Amino acid sequence: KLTKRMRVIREKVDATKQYDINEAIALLKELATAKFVESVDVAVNLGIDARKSDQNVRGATVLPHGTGRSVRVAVFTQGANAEAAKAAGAELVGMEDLADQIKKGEMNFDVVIASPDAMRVVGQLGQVLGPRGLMPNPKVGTVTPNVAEAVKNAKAGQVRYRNDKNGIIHTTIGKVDFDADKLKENLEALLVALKKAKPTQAKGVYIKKVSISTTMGAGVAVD
Amino acid sequence: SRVCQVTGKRPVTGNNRSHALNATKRRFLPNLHSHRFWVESEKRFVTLRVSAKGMRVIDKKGIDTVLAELRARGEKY
Amino acid sequence: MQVILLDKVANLGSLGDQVNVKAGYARNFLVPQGKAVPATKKNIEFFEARRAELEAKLAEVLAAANARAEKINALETVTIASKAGDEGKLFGSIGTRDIADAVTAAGVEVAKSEVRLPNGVLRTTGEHEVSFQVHSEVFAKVIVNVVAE
RNA sequence: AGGGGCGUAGUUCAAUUGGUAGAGCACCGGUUUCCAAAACCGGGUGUUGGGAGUUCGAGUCUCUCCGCCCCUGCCA
RNA sequence: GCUUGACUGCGAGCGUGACGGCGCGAGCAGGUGCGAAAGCAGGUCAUAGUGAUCCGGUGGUUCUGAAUGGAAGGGCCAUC
RNA sequence: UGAGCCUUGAUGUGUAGGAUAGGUGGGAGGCUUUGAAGUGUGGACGCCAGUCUGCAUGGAGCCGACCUUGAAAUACCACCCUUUAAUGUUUGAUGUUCUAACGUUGACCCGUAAUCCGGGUUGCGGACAGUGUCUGGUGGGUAGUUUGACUGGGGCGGUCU
RNA sequence: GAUGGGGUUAGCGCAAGCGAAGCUCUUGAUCGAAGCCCCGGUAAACGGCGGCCGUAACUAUAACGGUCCUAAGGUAGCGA
RNA sequence: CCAUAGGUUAAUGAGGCGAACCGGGGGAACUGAAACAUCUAAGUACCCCGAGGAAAAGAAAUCAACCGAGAUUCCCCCAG
Ligand SMILES: [Mg+2]
Ligand SMILES: [Mg+2]
Ligand SMILES: [Mg+2]
Ligand SMILES: [Mg+2]
Ligand SMILES: [Mg+2]
Ligand SMILES: [Mg+2]
Ligand SMILES: [Mg+2]
Repeated sequence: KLTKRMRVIREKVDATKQYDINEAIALLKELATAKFVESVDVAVNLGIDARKSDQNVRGATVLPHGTGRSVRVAVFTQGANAEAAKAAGAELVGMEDLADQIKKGEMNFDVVIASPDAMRVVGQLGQVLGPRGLMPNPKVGTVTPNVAEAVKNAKAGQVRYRNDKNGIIHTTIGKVDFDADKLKENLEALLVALKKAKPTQAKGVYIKKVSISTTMGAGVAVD
Repeated sequence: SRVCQVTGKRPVTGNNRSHALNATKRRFLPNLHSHRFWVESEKRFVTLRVSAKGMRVIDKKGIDTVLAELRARGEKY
Repeated sequence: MQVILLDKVANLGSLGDQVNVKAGYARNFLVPQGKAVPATKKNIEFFEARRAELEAKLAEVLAAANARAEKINALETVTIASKAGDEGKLFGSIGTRDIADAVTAAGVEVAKSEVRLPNGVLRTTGEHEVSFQVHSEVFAKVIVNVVAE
């Protein structure tokens, strides 16, 4: 049934037992076996379940190491914030014209940022940006008067996360070619932000399990 | 009467309590059982009225040693 | 309820194997039928003494085995006389009776059954190589010189 | 108190279990026969207790706002 | 229209109760609000809208802490 | 025969549609004589639409990839979620085959001039029954008590701040 | 006795504080029978055997019912 | 089958009585709480067992608190 490619992947990782961060990051570097450069895919299970409405978590985190995942930023803002966004390196800055370009199907951006005054225009794009999860939300810091900082903060390695129905976290710390020590710092910085996001009523271990995997790599548990 | 032949346990009296702590007199009796103990020296079975706690001490002390103390008290077999 | 086995009760093991077991088992079944005895400190040492004493008996018997062995192994060739076969087959055979009388006199005493005459019943006259088995592991060796009477 | 439970057409009770609330009888009509009654249909009857979420979209899942419940439980 | 005085510590002197108690109070201290200010505000036009103590719960507190350091528990304050 | 997890397999139709397209990322890939596509029933299930792959056969093909679609796919993976199936791990629930505890108000012998008792022999039952501690339920069977005051007598009615 | 919360302190810290191990206080996952809930049966078991409306050629009355409560509303016989 | 149970002798000892005091095994209710359940009465009355002129207790796994004390019993304080 299983081919030789798939059987060697599961031969390298024995996920039936837990592993420590030091060993886990070593395994991740040896799992990078693909024609194209892969990106680490986080597989963290939370004991808390989003079936309770108030227990949902939305957050954001800027990573110094970065991820490499495309970061083209479209900005909805007017006035001085439009110049500050351009000076901060935003690829697209506009309001109605850029919204109408999006309605025309020009989707050459990975991140949308909006000023609160621009929420009126971005609200009309809710049918397009909403299902894709690109809609700016204040809880993730993408709706701010400090548009230049949001453009900055993003660019490099700002990552987002939103809890699913099964209470699982599937983020990305960065590319696989990143150094083990840097990757360990990346996940550690992510992890502290999750602890802050945790509510209180949740009478369960915040994290049900922490695992890491690449595009075609196997899941190695982290302790 | 309800007296253990090894430990000497006998009925004692106490109170039945309740959620209102009402006290009514009661009796606590030992977990006595008639058992036939195999004594190797006489190659015989001797029946004793023993409590469940007495059974535990018989293994620890030995069948001969416990009987020796009973003979000091003095009784029939 | 620690108890020292006296036999191979079920799967508990074999003779001489202290094992933890539920009180009832020994308190009323193993002991009153004689299949075991409590392994109490006193009893266990005595049984362990029985273990080492039979080991010493095994030692002593095998020790005295090598004694007899060497006594007769190193040379200790015997000479027997029978009616000359006239340059060839020495007429009659020599059997359990006379190979045992030879050793009796010359020292070590061996049973006719013990005697191991491999090369038939040693009918021809000449040098003959005869072994003895004093003990199951002892492989003794003797040279016999047959001479005419 | 705590753990299970239930509130859908005037009559009750099914369900769906995110995508899609019928039947019951009462009523008015229509069929059916030579005619009546019985039967057979059409049709007029709904916010799934209520409120807010979750959601592309939930009477359905959740939080619950409650009434009415069964089990269970505590010394101002 | 603007606001939180439906303020905190207190309180001269009175009222009404056998008592437990209940009621009224200028003024003082600290911080407020509305007024440009004088000033007014310690809930509501007033008189009903209520329940002692014990026991237990919650928060606060350098008060206590059974040899000593803690702690438990208790006390005080807030409060059920 | 239970209830568990562990792993593995399988399971994911409102619809548009590629349609047996869970959940969420990763993901432009995918992918591979090591059985390319295939071709033959291994298919069993299932919506009977489809799905996974006895294995044999053939030898590089295979496939992210429109449109609608929540929507982009059992093409891509961690591994999980539901439906679960098998598999590994644990307490128990009965049934049975036992005897050795225990039971015998079965038989026989003795103590023994004895329908008691004890001991022995034997049979039957048997890890039950039965008893102790703890515990839920039941319990006028038996107890200890309560069951107000005002009031044109009392009760009834009314009243109690 | 799963898990969680506290107390204590070896130690680390200028000290703020943190806190190993152990002991200890507590939270109570999992297991758990009868009973109760539930499903039936049983009245020579304890017990129960009403109202409402319409309907016979004068009326009346209601068999013939219908309706509600209810579980079901008194038969034979007897009856101031 | 030995044995054991049992049986027959012979030696000793105990039997009962008696006031209170003492130790131990059991152990009320009236009453008080202005009722009455916890509680009180009360381990009292009473019953039973045993002992002595006394009995019982008794030679620190006791207290203290960083100073120390040094078996038990009894009295006065501590102290309502
Ligand atoms: Mg001859
Ligand atoms: Mg006003
Ligand atoms: Mg009384
Ligand atoms: Mg009166
Ligand atoms: Mg008359
Ligand atoms: Mg009284
Ligand atoms: Mg005297």
